[PDB]
Amino acid sequence: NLCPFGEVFNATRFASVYAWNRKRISNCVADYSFLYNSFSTFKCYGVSPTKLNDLCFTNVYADSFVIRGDEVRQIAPGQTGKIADYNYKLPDDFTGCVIAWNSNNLDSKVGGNYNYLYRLFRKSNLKPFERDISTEIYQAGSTPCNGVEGFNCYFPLQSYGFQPTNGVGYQPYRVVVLSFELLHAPATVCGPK
Amino acid sequence: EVQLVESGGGTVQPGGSLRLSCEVSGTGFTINAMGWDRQAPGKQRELVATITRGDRIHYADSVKGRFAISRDKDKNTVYLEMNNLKPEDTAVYYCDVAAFDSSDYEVLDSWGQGTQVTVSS
Amino acid sequence: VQLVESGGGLVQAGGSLRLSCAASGRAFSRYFMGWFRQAPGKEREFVAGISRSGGSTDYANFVKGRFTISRDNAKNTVYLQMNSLKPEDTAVYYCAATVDYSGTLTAARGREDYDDWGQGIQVTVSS
Ligand SMILES: *[C@@H]1O[C@H](CO)[C@@H](O[C@@H]2O[C@H](CO)[C@@H](O)[C@H](O)[C@H]2NC(C)=O)[C@H](O)[C@H]1NC(C)=O
Ligand SMILES: [Cl-]
Ligand SMILES: [Cl-]
Ligand SMILES: [Cl-]
Ligand SMILES: [Cl-]
Ligand SMILES: [Cl-]
Repeated sequence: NLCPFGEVFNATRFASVYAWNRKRISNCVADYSFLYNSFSTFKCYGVSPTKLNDLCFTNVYADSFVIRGDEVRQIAPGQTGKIADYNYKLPDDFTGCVIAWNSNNLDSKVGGNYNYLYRLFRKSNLKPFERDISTEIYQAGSTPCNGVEGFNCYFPLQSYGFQPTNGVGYQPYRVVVLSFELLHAPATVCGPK
Repeated sequence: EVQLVESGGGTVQPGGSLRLSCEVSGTGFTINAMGWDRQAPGKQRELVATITRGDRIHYADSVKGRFAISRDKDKNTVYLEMNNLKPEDTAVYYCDVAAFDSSDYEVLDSWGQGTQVTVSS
Repeated sequence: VQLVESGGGLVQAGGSLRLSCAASGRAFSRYFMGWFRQAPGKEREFVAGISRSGGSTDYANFVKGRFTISRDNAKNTVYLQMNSLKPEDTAVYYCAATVDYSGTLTAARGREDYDDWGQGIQVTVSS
């Protein structure tokens, strides 16, 4: 019956962005009221959020993860940067909403929370909604790395290390990306209407 | 969440040493980090030491040089060697694992149940 | 880019007021524009938003049809017409701008979604 957005937004644990989680939302009635009551980011693309309770979609996805505050702006169509290019990429024609909030109180700890990782290097940009969880050594220079770290040869994931005294641009933010897809197929995820 | 087993802990004389172990069992998940935090009776939870993907070791300042964390070479267990212990090290120590289901990226992170360490004469 | 607000002031409950916010520069048709309010003892909160062409508007739940956001790109100005004002609406009102890089931004409500702010104008609705 009611779509389980609470399992996504109020999950006690969130994914590392390089291993970002997707929840598919389907065969359910979607109450979007919680969006209008809190969030530090709430941007939508191609859809008016106050209309969602009167709209139907064929697929709805909720993608979630943790990044730094000053990276939230990269979660938008058209953006570039290590997160948009190497970790989580939206398509140019994204239709949906990007929601984030400061999670310093849960995701940082004294001495540092290193549990959250991101991909610092990649040979090419991700395609939209691509996920890369590989751990090959990254060749930054002319010399082949032969699988071994060294000058110009780097392990590709890095830990954020969130400390509660970080400046707010470096604190952890939880992000949910809602995709509303209107496809050539019956639109069976509707609001109450 | 992943299933953890902690061992070690208990009472030790000041200046003595203890070894804690934290094993994550089972399959089907990918590990992002394994480490130890601690929480003293009043204070908030803090890092002690953790090992993240790529064998990167991170220590809290209050233990660097006295504690050593290491990864077992044949199973997913990490060890905390605590040397030269002092009364202020008395705390509940928690195994802290971040991991995700390797097929559907469900977040499986877990705190252990906590193990008391008491440093007193 | 500098944003400068005008209008506002004191009004009797049930009355109306218009705020405006004029932007410097030549990039104004690129901007999604928002209005925010900051009332005594609360953080800044979203009121209304408008897409760069004026094709899409967006209102906080407390607007209840009472306010209209509009823009005139040829005067670099966004407006907030506020009707049927309540004392609950007393607050410092801010203008804000964010660049619609993808050309598809239809809402922006977070404090951290905007990079340029107007100076704030006090609006006071008396009982
Ligand atoms: C996540 O949890 C919060 C807290 O329980 C939910 O917010 C509450 O929702 C109820 C009913 O919608 C309201 O009566 C409360 O006033 C809300 N509290 C707060 C602090 O906002 C929220 O709905 C949950 N999120 C989702 C997506 O279900
Ligand atoms: Cl719409
Ligand atoms: Cl590649
Ligand atoms: Cl900062
Ligand atoms: Cl309205
Ligand atoms: Cl216009």
